[PDB]
Amino acid sequence: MSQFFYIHPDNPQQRLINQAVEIVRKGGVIVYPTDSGYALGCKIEDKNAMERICRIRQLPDGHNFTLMCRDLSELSTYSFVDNVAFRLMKNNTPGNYTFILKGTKEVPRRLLQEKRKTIGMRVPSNPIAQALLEALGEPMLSTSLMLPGSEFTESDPEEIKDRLEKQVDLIIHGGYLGQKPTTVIDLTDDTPVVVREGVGDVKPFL
Repeated sequence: MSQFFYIHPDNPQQRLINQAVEIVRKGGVIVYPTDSGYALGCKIEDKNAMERICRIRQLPDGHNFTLMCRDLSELSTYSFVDNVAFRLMKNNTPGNYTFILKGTKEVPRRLLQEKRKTIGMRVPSNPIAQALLEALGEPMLSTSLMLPGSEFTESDPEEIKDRLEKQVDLIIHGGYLGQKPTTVIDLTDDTPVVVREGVGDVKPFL
């Protein structure tokens, strides 16, 4: 059965953050809070964990994975960022957005979209997610946690426990969040395209 941690969302207990990260380092799959709903996460190096997340997320065709990054610098290490993308993201981070970009060699081939070689880059703004990333030291392979065919993300940690405690290794209770997912912007070909309208304002990208 999945472990269940109650972590203060404003001032996360380092002890629990560290334990969560150790679970991730050992190849575990966790559910953690972000500024835009709950998300699934695991280390980028574990293929088995990736597969488990794919099934839980029911990742559709051509749908990108997400790399949860500490900041723009880390994002720029794992994806190819040109002038257009840099200027747009520097003024629209952190939180509320997932940016589709081409992944660099830092990213395992299996995590890149088969045809476009892309992956979603996302910098969370909430304390718990930031603490997890700081402790991990690198991006976390992730996906938003949402029900099949739903346009909404799961936001109730107790509901999440009831639904996935038999399928994940850790669930971090970080409060009751919003159910609106991130706004997804594809920044490739220097032509911003709105893939999904979520929390983030689409206007800066047109």
